[PDB]
Amino acid sequence: QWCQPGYAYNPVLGICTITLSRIEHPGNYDY
Repeated sequence: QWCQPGYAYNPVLGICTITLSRIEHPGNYDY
């Protein structure tokens, strides 16, 4: 299941969903 940036495959829903990292995680995507 290919997922787009800021999203992550969701084997519980059937598609990709926004990851919590997108919310507030400067360290995750500090760049």
